[PDB]
Amino acid sequence: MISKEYHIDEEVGFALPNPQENLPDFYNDWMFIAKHLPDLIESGQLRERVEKLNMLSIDHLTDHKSQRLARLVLGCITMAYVWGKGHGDVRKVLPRNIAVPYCQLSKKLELPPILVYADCVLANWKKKDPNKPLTYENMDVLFSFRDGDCSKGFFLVSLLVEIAAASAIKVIPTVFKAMQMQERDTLLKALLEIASCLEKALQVFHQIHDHVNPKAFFSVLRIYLSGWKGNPQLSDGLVYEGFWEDPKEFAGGSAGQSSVFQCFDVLLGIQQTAGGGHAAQFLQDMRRYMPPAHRNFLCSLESNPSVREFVLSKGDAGLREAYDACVKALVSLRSYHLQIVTKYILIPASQQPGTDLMNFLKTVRSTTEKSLLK
Ligand SMILES: O=C(Nc1ccc(F)cc1)C1(c2ccc(-c3ccc(C4CC4)nc3)cc2)COC1
Repeated sequence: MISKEYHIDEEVGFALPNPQENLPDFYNDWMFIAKHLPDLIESGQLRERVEKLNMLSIDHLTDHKSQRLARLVLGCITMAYVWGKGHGDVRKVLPRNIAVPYCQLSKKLELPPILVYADCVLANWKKKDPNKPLTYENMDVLFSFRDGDCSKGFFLVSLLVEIAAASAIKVIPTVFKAMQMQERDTLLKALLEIASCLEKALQVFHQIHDHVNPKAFFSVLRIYLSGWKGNPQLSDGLVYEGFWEDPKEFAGGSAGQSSVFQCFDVLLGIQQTAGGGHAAQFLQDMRRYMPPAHRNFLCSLESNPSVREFVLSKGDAGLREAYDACVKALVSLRSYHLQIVTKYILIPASQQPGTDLMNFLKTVRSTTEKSLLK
């Protein structure tokens, strides 16, 4: 058993199970905007609309799911407001009527006031048919930015990979129990199962091509996911009017915000967040952009003993082969993510009349390769 305090689902892992679609009536003015962003942005009514909103309390967002749906709604509106039509005409100040509730809600959920992976992937989905299984074809996102933005493809394939890797997450207790009870055969079986789920996760990742378009992604969706930390477009950051007197920098959406993106590297003793390098700094900093229960989960993995030391100590080819099966699977995932960045960011950028992400991932991959045993 993984503790329920870590918010991990048997079926969907780190994803929020059955995310709420609708808010209470008190927040109808937020939902009218968030549900109609494609029209409200393409006609320039979005910015004016947000300015005409009253400042609403967060006291009526009672349960976790409602609070998370609101974080998604406000996060998407914040991005839509800041970036507008997404042609470099930017807002350096977020209006108090939306800033105050978003910042208060954010502090309550222990997340930064900006759209993160946990919002727009982990909570931004529904099933069409509850009886049918979790396939792309039985699924939809709750919110989008623009028509043709491929948010469905981008978020749902991302989500499907998260789900696929969650099959391994439930093996992790088996892994730690087998070490302390010195159960070689159990540990071997666990590591081969983990390798198998990450192999499946990669096959799932292939769907990205079927549902996402390079032009659309680069020109449109990338812009809406962009944040304001070390971004020339908002040099000093964003002003959360009525909450902070001074502007504040926050990072945009990133796969590094996925707890699955990190947790196996941790489990397998791949010291990604050790180094003192930019990649190690980035990964650690993104733990603050994950929900608190999830970042706690990563922390408890780190506190448990080292799987890598355990395998190394034993002089056991079979265990080393199973540990390496897992390492190989992660390498492949990194390699694949790089091909996606190449097709969807590098090449489109070149046609415009990526590099930092490439170098970031090359380092992560290289650190992974160097963790192989044989
Ligand atoms: O960028 C991505 N989604 C993304 C979504 C929302 C954002 F706000 C920002 C980004 C993509 C991606 C998806 C999964 C991984 C991934 C998941 C697990 C692992 C295992 C190895 C640990 N590896 C990779 C990497 C990227 C989708 O296509 C690119």
